[PDB]
Amino acid sequence: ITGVEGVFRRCMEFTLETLRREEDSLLSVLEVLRYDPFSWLISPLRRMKKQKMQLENFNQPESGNITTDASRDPKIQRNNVSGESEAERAILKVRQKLSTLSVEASVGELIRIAQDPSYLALMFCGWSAFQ
Amino acid sequence: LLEIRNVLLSLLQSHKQLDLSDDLASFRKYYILELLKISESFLIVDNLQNAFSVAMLSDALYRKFDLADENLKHDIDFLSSKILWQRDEKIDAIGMLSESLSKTNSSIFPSISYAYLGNWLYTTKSEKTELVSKNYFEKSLSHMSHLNAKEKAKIYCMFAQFCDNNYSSPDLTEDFKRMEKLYFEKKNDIQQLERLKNHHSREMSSFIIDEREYLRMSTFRSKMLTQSITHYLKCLSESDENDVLISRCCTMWLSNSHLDELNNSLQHYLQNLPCKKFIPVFYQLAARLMNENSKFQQSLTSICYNVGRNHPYHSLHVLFSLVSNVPEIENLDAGSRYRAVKKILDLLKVNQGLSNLVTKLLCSFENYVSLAEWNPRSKVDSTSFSRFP
Repeated sequence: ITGVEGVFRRCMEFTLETLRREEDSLLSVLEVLRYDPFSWLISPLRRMKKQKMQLENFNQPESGNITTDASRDPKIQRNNVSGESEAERAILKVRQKLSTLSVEASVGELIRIAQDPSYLALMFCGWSAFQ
Repeated sequence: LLEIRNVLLSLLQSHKQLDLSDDLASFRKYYILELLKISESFLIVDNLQNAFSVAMLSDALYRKFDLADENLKHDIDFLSSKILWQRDEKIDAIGMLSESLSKTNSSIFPSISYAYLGNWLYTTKSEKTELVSKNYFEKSLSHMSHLNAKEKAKIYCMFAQFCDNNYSSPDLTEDFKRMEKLYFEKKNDIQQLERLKNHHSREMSSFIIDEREYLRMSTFRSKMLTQSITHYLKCLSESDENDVLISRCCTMWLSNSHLDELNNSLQHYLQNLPCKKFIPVFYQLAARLMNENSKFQQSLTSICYNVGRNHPYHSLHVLFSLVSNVPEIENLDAGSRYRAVKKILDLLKVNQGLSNLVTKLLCSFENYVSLAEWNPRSKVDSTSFSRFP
């Protein structure tokens, strides 16, 4: 019967509920391990590998130029280096995500672009499915 | 649950003239359950009006149908306090709390309960920190073990929360940084004073005396933070509810790595703590272990060795991965650290049955490793064990 809502809105009402129970919790958990040299960064070689790339979202086996160039490599540098730890930058992002905006607005925040036609125009090339 | 249960109590009251004893009047008085009668989270309308209605008759129990005095005063007190916390009785809760503080009719465990209101005040920030801190600490320490089931969690929590706020808080962190900068400037001032007018030297010495007091206070508070981490570990020992306790503990050892001097402060308690509960922490914590004659590294190694003998299998995935993560390329202090880590793994592999288990883990690693390496002949989906050697 229902549109994308309701029990979905129920999970929404659940969604921000965690923070009030313990704001510190998720942060402290992630950050404690974040303190030890993780690689909280994206390898440039690993970057080109993902999005199916190639010529299809789900290309066949081995294929050409063996796997789009055994897609592989490694070595960072001064450029685009995470400052000390972008996880520290991330830590602020989480609380920002965990921050006067209405709790009810959060579902709308999800909703605002949920059925938005605009977003579907830009995404991983290929594999667009409304229903 | 209880529609006429009060009306049920009414009857024993009804036979007043023929009453065998008025202890039956003392019965409904010990009404902590009677408060529970809705206090167990009447969710639909959110458990509001009933209990406030309840404890009024509780006051009646104190007075209206009984002439007596006992801990029940503080009993209805903490309950009304909880109702107050339910509805914005900001200091009114504090008021009932102080009222309870006034009398003397129960054991010091009620004062332990009162520490909860005192911490509520610490949130309210009514008075100075040190005095109320002593007020709660004396009662918490004096009559300990008189309660255990719910006592340990709050006992740790009160000693921990404000102290950790002292360890860091935005304004407090700024204050500590300013004090540290003052000490740093005093260091250069003393350096200049090393080699005219002694007035500037004496003023700098007075400022140094002032700053040394604040530094000693912050350092003793940080040692108290270590002790509170230890108490939270003891909480993990008494009960296993809080993985939040686990993350706080993780922060403790992380600062211990940051604070090379704090390990002695963390030393003795680290002996007794069964960290086997720290399963989600386990892989990270084990990776934190270092290879040196340093107390932190040695304690980490002993803890992991205990983990293996007691129950490697839970984290034997982690240990066997650490070994399996065997890169010869990575060359640094972590290189010799991992060499000694393999040494410690072999030391843990001394025990004969544990030796068999460790060999089994290593061989399973070898098997799956060849299996991954086995990408032969571009074979069909099904793979026979005979295909690999």
